[PDB]
Amino acid sequence: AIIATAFAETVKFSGSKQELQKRTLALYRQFLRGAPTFADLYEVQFSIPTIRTKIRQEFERHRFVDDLSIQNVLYAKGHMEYQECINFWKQQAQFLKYFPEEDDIQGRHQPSNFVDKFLKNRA
Amino acid sequence: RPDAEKRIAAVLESFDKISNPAAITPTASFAKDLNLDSLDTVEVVVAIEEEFGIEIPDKEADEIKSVNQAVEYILAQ
Amino acid sequence: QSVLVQMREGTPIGLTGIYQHPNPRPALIALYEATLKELQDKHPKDSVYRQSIENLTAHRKQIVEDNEVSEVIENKIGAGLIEEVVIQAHEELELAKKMSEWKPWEELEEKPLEDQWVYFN
Amino acid sequence: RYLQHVSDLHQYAKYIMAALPKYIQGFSVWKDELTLHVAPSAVIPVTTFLRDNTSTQYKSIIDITAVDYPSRENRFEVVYNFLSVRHNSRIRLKTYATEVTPVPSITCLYEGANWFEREAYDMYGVFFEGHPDLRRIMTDYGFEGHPLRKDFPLTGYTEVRWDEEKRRVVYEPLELTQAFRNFSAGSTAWEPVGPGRDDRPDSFKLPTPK
Amino acid sequence: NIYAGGSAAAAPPAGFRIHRPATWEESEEGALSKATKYFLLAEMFRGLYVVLEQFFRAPYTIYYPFEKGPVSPRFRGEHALRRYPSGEERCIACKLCEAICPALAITIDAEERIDGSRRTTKYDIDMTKCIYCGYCQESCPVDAIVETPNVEYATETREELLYNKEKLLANGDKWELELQYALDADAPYR
Ligand code: SF4
Ligand code: SF4
Repeated sequence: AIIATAFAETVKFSGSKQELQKRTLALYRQFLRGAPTFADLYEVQFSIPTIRTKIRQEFERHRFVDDLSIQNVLYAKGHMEYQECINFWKQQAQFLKYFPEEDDIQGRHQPSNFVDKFLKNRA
Repeated sequence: RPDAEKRIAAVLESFDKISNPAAITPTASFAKDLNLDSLDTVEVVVAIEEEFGIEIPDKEADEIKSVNQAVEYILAQ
Repeated sequence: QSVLVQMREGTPIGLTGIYQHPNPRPALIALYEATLKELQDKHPKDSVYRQSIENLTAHRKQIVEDNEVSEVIENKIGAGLIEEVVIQAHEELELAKKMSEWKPWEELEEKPLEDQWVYFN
Repeated sequence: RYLQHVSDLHQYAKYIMAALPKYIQGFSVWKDELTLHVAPSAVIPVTTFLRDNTSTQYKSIIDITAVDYPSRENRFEVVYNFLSVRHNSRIRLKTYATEVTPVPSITCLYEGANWFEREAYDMYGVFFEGHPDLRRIMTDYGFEGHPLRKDFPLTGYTEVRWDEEKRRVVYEPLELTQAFRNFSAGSTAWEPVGPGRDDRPDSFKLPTPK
Repeated sequence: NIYAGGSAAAAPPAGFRIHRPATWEESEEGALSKATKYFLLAEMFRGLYVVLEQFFRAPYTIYYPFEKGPVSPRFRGEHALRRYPSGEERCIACKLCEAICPALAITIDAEERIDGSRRTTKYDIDMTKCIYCGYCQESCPVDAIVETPNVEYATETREELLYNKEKLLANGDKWELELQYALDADAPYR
């Protein structure tokens, strides 16, 4: 395989943290710009701002990561996920892995205190 | 180009983490004057370019830090 | 001067993609002289690498320089066809040019840990 | 023949180490199989030497993979397999790579190799720096985890079923109707094989004094 | 001799240089003779004639619901728990067929009675996941489970497809004489 696929980039490992910060910056710009495509493409029920606030809160999850090479693998995994999402490779049931809390409320009795955990012995 | 900063203020007003919608001056810094993050900066710039239909490269997206630079950039079309 | 090492158009021989090379012996001996010149200039005379490739291309060049016809030297070399021999001489030449900058004759730079090449014993 | 031939293979590999002392850490032979023990920053020059020398022209990547031993600090070992179709010979090349650090990719040299490299990527999470189209292959697209890895269980984490409500398949944590019962617990408590003899030729083991 | 190095006795063979492809003028047939094959489709009618030869011979086809194809005695189909002559269950709860199964279909519960003999309270094969390797027949020392050569047992639910002890003892009841015949004919080669 000589030529690559469409949105791919050669996986290459930066030696500094600021260059990685620039790359994750451009990456969030790519997700956020392609967010109107995903609602048309995967036929979701909901609004484009919920896609955008999810992309934001999935980069909130790894804001305080110190180690450089763990940021490096995290960037490579994020670019692979962008690559799958911007094409039609993922389907609409694996795109909705990302939104389990939105689609339906499962029922009563979400346990909060120790008693509600304990009546069904920590579920 | 009149009525542009009113449109940019209308876009920038619809967000959160801004406890003063009246603090949008035409020389407002995103990080300093409005208390925005890095992700907030590249959220507001994408929401700015979404309003028009234009598209921006990386070297012209990474440099925008204030709304003065957005109103300086606006006349590319 | 330049040299051509593989015709990709001409009359066919048994290997496809490889066609018959016009005048393979001058190409061959000039490519050899490039190998000898490079490894004499750039590799230091202790190292095993330049010693065997010097002896190698010397004994290989002797067969080419001292016999004339096609089929008898491609039996006396014992490797493949003369087009293919020109290609692998081109290839060992490019190798010998990469080795002057990759510098293999040093000591090893990355020592293994003591508990690493231990499988099940 | 075969005793002579394995003693010849020993000497060939002794030569291969002496030609490149900066890059080759070890070599081991076991029954007409040759393994070259190479650092991870040492992959590309050794593979060019294996492609390019006339004594050593392997030309053709067959199969590459990783293997994890979690009991070592550098977890995965990445093993390469080559075939000189001229000299009718096989050779093997082992490096190492932790979960987080890379190994560089030989897809600049070997054109078949890239598909193998992303296979071993998905099964093991081992990185190939310098590789176009590094992403998953032969697993699920939204699959979280690396399967051929010792912390990953047998049946995995998730399972698939059709929810009627959402009118789509949903992904759920694992519930079995019959639990997996490994019978590895119940192996032998005596040592099953001895140490065994050696096939080292007399020329390549260290002399006793006097 | 000594070879060049980088080089062995596996030279190219005598004649591996293949000749130049012959031109139009070093051809044995005329252009008119070649054009008769070109325009009149000489080898098209040959392959037409082959399929017409196949039209006039007697076909290979067989009626399924009234004839079954040729089978071996060592063939494997649905399971059966055998019995002894003079009526005895023959599965001694020895637990080998459960330990060998490459898909873990067997599930056995074993309990011992006052008599001192050993049997199974619950025998079970999941036939959604039995794979028909016949190792379970090969492992049992007393020859208590076999593979009857029946294949015509397709069901409509999965709960029918979970074979308990009673269904497999019924299968050992019905298939017995052909089962014993197949095992006796197999028995020299085992
Ligand atoms: S035939 Fe194979 S899979 Fe089926 S019960 Fe016997 S050993 Fe198990
Ligand atoms: S069928 Fe054979 S292996 Fe299975 S419980 Fe009975 S005697 Fe043991």
